[PDB]
Amino acid sequence: PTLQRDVAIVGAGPSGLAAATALRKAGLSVAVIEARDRVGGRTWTDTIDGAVLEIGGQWVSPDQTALISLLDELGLKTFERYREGESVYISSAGERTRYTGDSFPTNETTKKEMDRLIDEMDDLAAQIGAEEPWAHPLARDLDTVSFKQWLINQSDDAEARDNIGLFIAGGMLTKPAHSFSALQAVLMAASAGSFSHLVDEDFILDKRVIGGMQQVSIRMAEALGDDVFLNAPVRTVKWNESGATVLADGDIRVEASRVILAVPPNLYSRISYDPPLPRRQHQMHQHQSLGLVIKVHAVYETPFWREDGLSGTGFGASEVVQEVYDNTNHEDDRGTLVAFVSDEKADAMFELSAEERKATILASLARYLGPKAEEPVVYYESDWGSEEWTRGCYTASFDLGGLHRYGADSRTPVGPIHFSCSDIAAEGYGHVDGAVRMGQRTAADIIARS
Ligand SMILES: Cc1cc2nc3c(=O)[nH]c(=O)nc-3n(C[C@H](O)[C@H](O)[C@H](O)COP(=O)(O)OP(=O)(O)OC[C@H]3O[C@@H](n4cnc5c(N)ncnc54)[C@H](O)[C@@H]3O)c2cc1C
Repeated sequence: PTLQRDVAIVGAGPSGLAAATALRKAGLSVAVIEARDRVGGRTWTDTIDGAVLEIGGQWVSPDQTALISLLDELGLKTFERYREGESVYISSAGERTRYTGDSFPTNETTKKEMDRLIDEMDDLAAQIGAEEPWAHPLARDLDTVSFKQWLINQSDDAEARDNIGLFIAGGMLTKPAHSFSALQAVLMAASAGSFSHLVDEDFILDKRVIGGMQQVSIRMAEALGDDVFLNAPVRTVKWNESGATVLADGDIRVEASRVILAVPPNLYSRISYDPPLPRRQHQMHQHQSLGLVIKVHAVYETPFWREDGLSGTGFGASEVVQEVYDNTNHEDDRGTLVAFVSDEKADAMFELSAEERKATILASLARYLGPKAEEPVVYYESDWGSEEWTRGCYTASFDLGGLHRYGADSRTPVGPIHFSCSDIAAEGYGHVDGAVRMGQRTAADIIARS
């Protein structure tokens, strides 16, 4: 059918829904048009082989105040990731060492170099900020050198560089360090409130939502009722000065004063725009791309590692699995691990059979926490790259040199067309907290003009 609303919202991930929520609060009418048969986009709770698993985004850090606010406003509660006992570090040389502490048990040299790099990243993020990295006088220099090359420029120590890289590269951008810029690294750190925050997993991986993160979008959408349309990919946006018409599958047609495109940048061109967007959007959008990470879930009879006095945390820059954490659900007696294979290493695992990939990842888990890890009861791999309405994970980021060249244009509305996703956020960049922020900023920006 066909309908009028003040704002048409394309995509019902946490960013779009957040916008829809805030717009309704201000007495403005919305239609949220979603491609999938569900809401929540890159967040998604589902039962696989009888195990409740968080396929997408799931964690909540203390600096994520927009989201903490929304959580409390929607009546959802949180809980700590388990953290008692020792973490496991696996060196460049493949040596596994248990440790407690805020810093990795490397030799002194690497330890000092790490600390110098953490401080140096903290200072650059404090000076540069997550709001407009591109506008800082240091932006050009920082954004035309890869994070790889920058680290080489700063430190002679292979292992320290690799370990710093782990936190940004496989940690947040899920692209290799040779493919994004020092500026982009800085911007990541600023968005979490600092690099030290990215380093301490007790911070960035603090808490989860009882009921899973998808509940955040499900609740916002339940409150929107018939104004949320599922199974409706948006194909065309006709627009002008006064407003737009959004066409979607199942003969849907929304006429509105403003549009929010609440989809990750790499999918903007999935929609035909009549007339075509300006040259600048045409170019900038090509330079944006998602990372790749396999998010691995293994479920065990008990959380077995806790008996050996381990926390379930592992870090290993040179391992096929780079991070692992305890991801035992609230009140579950079965133990659950979450592990990550990133960028080029995810490619390599995807090049193997489903069966040979699982053996290889499980062997890696085994090198962290012992051979009981090769005996899971449920095993599952997240696969956002295969999904036509995502195409990777966790976030889209500019190619090398893209951020300073295009950054300032990335949120600018084009006539009635607005843009909101976590991939272009300031604080919370790439995280649910970002999606929520961008949605709310988009709504406010729309309110102020109307
Ligand atoms: C494996 C993985 C792990 C993650 N880990 C963390 C974490 O633990 N902590 C954290 O906070 N976040 C993390 N993230 C990232 C986080 O999930 C996202 O950044 C956040 O969900 C962004 O949401 P969004 O609203 O901006 O976009 P999305 O969630 O992608 O929403 C976009 C929506 O748009 C829809 N859509 C796209 N095109 C169209 C179209 N043409 N027509 C109609 N609908 C369309 C899609 O179907 C989707 O529902 C994780 C993400 C992944 C993938």
